[PDB]
Amino acid sequence: TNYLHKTLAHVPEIVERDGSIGAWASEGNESGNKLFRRFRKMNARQSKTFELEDILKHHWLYTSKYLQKFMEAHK
DNA sequence: GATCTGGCCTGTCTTACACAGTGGTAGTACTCCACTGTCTGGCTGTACAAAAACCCTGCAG
Ligand SMILES: [Ca+2]
Repeated sequence: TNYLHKTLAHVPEIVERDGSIGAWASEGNESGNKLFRRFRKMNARQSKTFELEDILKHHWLYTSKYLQKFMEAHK
C-alpha cells in the first residue's frame, strides 16, 4: 500500500529537507469543512446564486485572526 | 341457474400553493453635535427641638 510505502521509504528524506511534516497537515481544511456543513444550514441566503457568496463571507469572517483575538479577550 | 359491464365510491398518489427563513435595501422618525445662559436641589461645618416604642415606677383594680 501507498502510505505504508511513503512512511517506510520516504519519511526521512522530507523530514530532513522541508523542516517538518504534519506541520503541513491537510487536516485543517477537511476537518474544518464541517463549517461549510453548518453555515449552509444556519446562515444561508438561500439561493445558490448567493448561497456561496454569503457562506464564503461568513467563513472568511470567522477565519481572520482579528476576531479570534477579540474572542480570547485576556484568556 | 352463474357471469358481464356501467355507476359509483374511496384510498392512494400527486401536484400547485402556501408558508419559512434569510441577507440586502429602502423608506421612515426619533436622538443628539454644538453654541449660552440659568434655575433647582442635594452635599458640606453644630443646635434645637419633635416623635416613638420599650423600660421602670406609681398608683389604681
Ligand atoms: Ca479528505
